[PDB]
Amino acid sequence: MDPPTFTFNFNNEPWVRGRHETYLCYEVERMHNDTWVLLNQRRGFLCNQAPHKHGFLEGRHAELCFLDVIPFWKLDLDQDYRVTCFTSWSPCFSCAQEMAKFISKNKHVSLCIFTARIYDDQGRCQEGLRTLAEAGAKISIMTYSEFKHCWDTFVDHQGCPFQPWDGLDEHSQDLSGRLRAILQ
Ligand SMILES: [Zn+2]
Repeated sequence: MDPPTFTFNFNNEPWVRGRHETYLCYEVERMHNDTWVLLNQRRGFLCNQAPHKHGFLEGRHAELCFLDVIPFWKLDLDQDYRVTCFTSWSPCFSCAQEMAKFISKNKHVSLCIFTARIYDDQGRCQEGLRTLAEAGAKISIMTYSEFKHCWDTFVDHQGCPFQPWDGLDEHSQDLSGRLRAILQ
């Protein structure tokens, strides 16, 4: 992922101004049946698929595209895995139920979703996040740590260390208060 795209998409300044896409970075770690440790399996990122006459007519949300690729990972079906997602926006109502379905029918997948801004359409989105948590997914807001991790792991930084934008911590704190209230 190029630096301008990351910084533009994962900036946590409340404004819904220009950010019409949803980027999603994921990491997969095998549980390990004996010890306490996790094993690196794979990683990657993706974004939504805008409506297109030569593709998904009704559009393809990043969350749906993410679930589309898991089959291609070919994880041993009788093993436990940790799946972590860093998303620029939180899932819509429809994608939340879809992810909640996945983790409910699998059991061998621990899903942790870290989001930069919360997409709350003020309607059913809040309910969707409660459904995902009910399903056992960890839903949390990205802080300095998650932003830096993604920068170091998923960005072509070309050696440049991560440089936090002003207010990152502030917006991160506020969003955390809103999410905690949404859930409970
Ligand atoms: Zn969606």
